[PDB]
Amino acid sequence: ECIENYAKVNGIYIYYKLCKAPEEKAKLMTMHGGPGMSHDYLLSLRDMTKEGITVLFYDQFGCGRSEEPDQSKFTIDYGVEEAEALRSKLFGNEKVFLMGSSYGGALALAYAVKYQDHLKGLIVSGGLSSVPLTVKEMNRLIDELPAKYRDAIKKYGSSGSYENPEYQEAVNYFYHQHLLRSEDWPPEVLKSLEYAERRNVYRIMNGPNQFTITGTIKDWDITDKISAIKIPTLITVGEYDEVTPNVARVIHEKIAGSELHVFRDCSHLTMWEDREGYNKLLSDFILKHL
Ligand SMILES: CC(C)C[C@H](N)C(=O)O
Repeated sequence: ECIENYAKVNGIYIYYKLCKAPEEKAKLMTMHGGPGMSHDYLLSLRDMTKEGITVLFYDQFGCGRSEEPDQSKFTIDYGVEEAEALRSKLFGNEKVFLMGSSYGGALALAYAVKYQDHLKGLIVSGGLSSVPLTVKEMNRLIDELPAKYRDAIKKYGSSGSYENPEYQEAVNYFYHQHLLRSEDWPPEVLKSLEYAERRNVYRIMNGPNQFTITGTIKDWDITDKISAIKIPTLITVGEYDEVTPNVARVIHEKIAGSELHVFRDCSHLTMWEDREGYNKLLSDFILKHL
């Protein structure tokens, strides 16, 4: 199996899981989303170790098994310096590939903008360069929901009654439509969702749920900076993704030479809805840019 341990980054203990591939061809670092979830739901990407790709997983600050820094450090900027400090501490000067999912994709983009010189490639899945845009698109999806659920979200969401049964029902319907399409949710996914509700990062940085971003990153938007990224980039997004293909398009437009793939019949957690297809696509991309 993989090796698990604690890395002293910026003064705090960060949990990481390094799954080395037999005949290593390259290293892939991963950034889970939320913000405030855990690496757990990205474990399906371990399959790539069979493709000669070593995958590094880690729980970001205040997430999962990792320690929580001062609240003042709950920022994407800190997350970027944490990722770099971890890369440097584990791989030194070796250049690696960086993959990010949702908020992790935003974190990956922020990282690339400042440290692309340390990367060989970039992969963004269900990621975003703009929170406001993501919010606007998610609101559109909410208006496409059945009246019942649409009114429940607006009514209780405006009164801050996220605990309400009717609201919970609307959230569930939305998730099975744009988060993880009607299937059989794996333990890895449930663990990440629970970790988010238990720690404090999600509530402070993100908000109550997936489609309600009232946290501290609500105005975050680096769409005007990502265009500086000049490294091979793979952008993936689900057809029914809660972070719409429109949002993905905005990233694709700014990154020259980047590739955009829209997974049909898939949503946000594409690495579980089409595990084989997802892992194949990423490994294909990685192996062509050594
Ligand atoms: C709403 C966005 C932050 C996306 C999603 N909550 C995630 O980062 O997993």
